[PDB]
Amino acid sequence: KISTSDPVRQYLHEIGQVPLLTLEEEVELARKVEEGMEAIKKLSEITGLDPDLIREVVRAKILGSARVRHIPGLKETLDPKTVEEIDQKLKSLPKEHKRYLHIAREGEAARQHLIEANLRLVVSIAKKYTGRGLSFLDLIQEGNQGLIRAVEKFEYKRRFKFSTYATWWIRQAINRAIADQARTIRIPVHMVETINKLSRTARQLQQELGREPTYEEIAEAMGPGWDAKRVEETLKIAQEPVSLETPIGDEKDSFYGDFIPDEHLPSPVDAATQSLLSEELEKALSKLSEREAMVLKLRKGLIDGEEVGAFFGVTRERIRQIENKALRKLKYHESRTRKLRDFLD
Amino acid sequence: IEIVVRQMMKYVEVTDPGDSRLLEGQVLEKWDVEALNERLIAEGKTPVAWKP
Amino acid sequence: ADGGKVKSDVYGRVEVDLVRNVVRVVESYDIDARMGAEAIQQLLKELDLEALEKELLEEMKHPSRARRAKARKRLEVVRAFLDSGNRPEWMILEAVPVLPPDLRPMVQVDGGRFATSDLNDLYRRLINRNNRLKKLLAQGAPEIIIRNEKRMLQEAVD
Amino acid sequence: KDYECACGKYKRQRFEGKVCERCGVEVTKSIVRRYRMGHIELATPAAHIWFVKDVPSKIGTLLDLSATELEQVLYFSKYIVLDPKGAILNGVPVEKRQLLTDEEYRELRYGKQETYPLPPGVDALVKDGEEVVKGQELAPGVVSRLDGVALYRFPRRV
Amino acid sequence: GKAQFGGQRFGEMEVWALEAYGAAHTLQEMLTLKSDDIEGRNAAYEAIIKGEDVPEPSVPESFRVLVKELQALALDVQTLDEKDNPVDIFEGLASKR
Ligand SMILES: [Zn+2]
Repeated sequence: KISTSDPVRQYLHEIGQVPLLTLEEEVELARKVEEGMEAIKKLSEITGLDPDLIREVVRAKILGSARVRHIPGLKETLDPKTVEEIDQKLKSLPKEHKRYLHIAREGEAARQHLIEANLRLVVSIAKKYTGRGLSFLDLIQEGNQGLIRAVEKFEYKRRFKFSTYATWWIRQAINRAIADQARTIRIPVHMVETINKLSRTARQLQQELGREPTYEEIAEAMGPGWDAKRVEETLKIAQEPVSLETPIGDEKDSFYGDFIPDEHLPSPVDAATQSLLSEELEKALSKLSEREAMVLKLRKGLIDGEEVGAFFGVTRERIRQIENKALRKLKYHESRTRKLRDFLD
Repeated sequence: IEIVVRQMMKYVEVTDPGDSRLLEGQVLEKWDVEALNERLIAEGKTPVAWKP
Repeated sequence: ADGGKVKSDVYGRVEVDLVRNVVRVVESYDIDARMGAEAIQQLLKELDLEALEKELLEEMKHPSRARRAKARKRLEVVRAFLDSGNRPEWMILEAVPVLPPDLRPMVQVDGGRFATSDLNDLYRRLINRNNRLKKLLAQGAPEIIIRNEKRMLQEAVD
Repeated sequence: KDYECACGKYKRQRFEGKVCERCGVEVTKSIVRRYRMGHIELATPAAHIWFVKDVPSKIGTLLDLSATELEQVLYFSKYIVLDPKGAILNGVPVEKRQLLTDEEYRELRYGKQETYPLPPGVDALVKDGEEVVKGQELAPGVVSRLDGVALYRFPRRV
Repeated sequence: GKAQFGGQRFGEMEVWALEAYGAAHTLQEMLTLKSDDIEGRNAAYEAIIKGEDVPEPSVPESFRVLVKELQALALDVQTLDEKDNPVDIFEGLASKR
């Protein structure tokens, strides 16, 4: 039964049950997030294990077993053996070093209780950026992709509040997704900030003139390197692919697509020309001294058409030689037996 | 009209099973065949009582 | 294992404080609780058909005319796979086929006008979600979201 | 395009059933491009809706679940389906193939109760529990006298 | 379109009429050569010009489109033979790489 509410609800359910203290607890978790990486960074030292390892293995010990490591990203690492093994070394580390394992673990745990206490902090924000071209959910989803990305970076020591800090990164993440997923034909961020201007300028001109601006009014208005061919060209692209499937004519049954022809496929009269062309050129291929014919033959023919590095051994002057001569003899033995004359093309 | 009607009666319900369960209702002759290979060719008759 | 996943005598999680040697231990063991087709997949891969069949053969021909009518309607389907059919794992999807290109073309029309079967848009949808999935899981993993996305995804899949 | 290559590394019939290295493109004209298929390896599975919203919910029949109301609960949501083993009790023991809710599932795994009575003022409650907290077991409903009858309504430790 | 005339729609009733008749082939003609067979009409056109009996009909795309269309849905539709052994409609173009 209709999504949206469930999530909006599921959030408030653990949000409405797990809100965070405006300072304290947030500052608490924070210290436990930073002392986390810092910790792990030392584990890697005392263990010659890549940070990427510790970070993962510590996460599973908390988030999920060997289950979440299998289906997500294939068995590169031993769901069973490899993971416990690593942990074995961590727990085997003397008090002085194991200290950090517990801190690491206690570290990632805090991250957990800092990302949730704001899932609504995202929703609110998302509430604004909406009708651009993404479900409310996605808009919220891409907002959370930003919430976390904002935790990895917050420095609690620099007294300024978290909530805020999150705002920035969140909007950052939503926009990207917007610019990057919004359409069917990928357009760059560049030619995006630029289309909006044009959409806008289109209105400023709608404002006073009355005549829907010619690609001149718009061009002058926009800026420098803006011609008339430019704006006209900018829009066809700023368009929206029309559904290959849409009611046409006295719309009833007749579906659009059936009005669009084909081209790759040669229609019977052409499939018959390659027939005649092939054989006839191939019959007029034999009445030749293969020593040079078969070089231009396959040249345009087989691979691709460069006269220089053309022939195997012999130099150039013998290329054109038999070329220009064979070609011509080839041209007049056909003038007689008129086969290609009436251009098969 | 008969040609068509006969199609209206080309299905029969089941009661006494052997291969597949009772309440099914299947093609009439798809039983003149089975019942035909369960009583004559391979004995141990499995009388499949059906219903028009 | 500390401040988390820890297998004891019969207690679930384990918290740890280094102030005093206080090692709290909540008590709920590995309670395999799942959802989404993940739950149903397992279940579909563990149902021994022959069993269920002989389970209802006996569940059919004996009880009153009630719970035996449900068992019949529930057997024909089992007998389906069971006959010369193909076992019931397949009902789930871990690999969504993708319709060919030229069947769902990408055409050029009146100038910038481009044409394309809506299908392409439903796919993209699906892709971006499925992709946000993994990428989300990777970067740590707050539960609410993992489902929310898996939920959204589940919609896209259909 | 026809027999032609992606970047023109090859361009004829002669090199029929063979492939390129730099770009990769077997070939016979475009025609193949409509007949060929591809997939999308999904993260977490999802089932063919066809099989879930058809009167005889093939996965709701073969699986004795609410033929159309149980899935609707676990599928498109977070309402668990107790997989195998489920030690601890919820009044009764493991619920083999039964279901539970976010409230109970979370009241199970992460132990039982997690209350958050946070005190008023600064010099109030800070003297009703601090002394009866650290390692001091506290019975259910124990009273916290100072500001507002702080009432811890759940067992064991503080 | 502009010059060439559009084809005629071979209505179901038109199908039955033929179906009713012993007009067996004639009906397959309409289901492939004269419309849905790319390989066909193609082979067909030429066949004539030179002077031969048309090439036995390949398959209709309408079907080929159904398999892939159906295939887009986790449902597999694979044809069979005398013994329940495969038969390839999309002629080899679906044999991976
Ligand atoms: Zn290439």
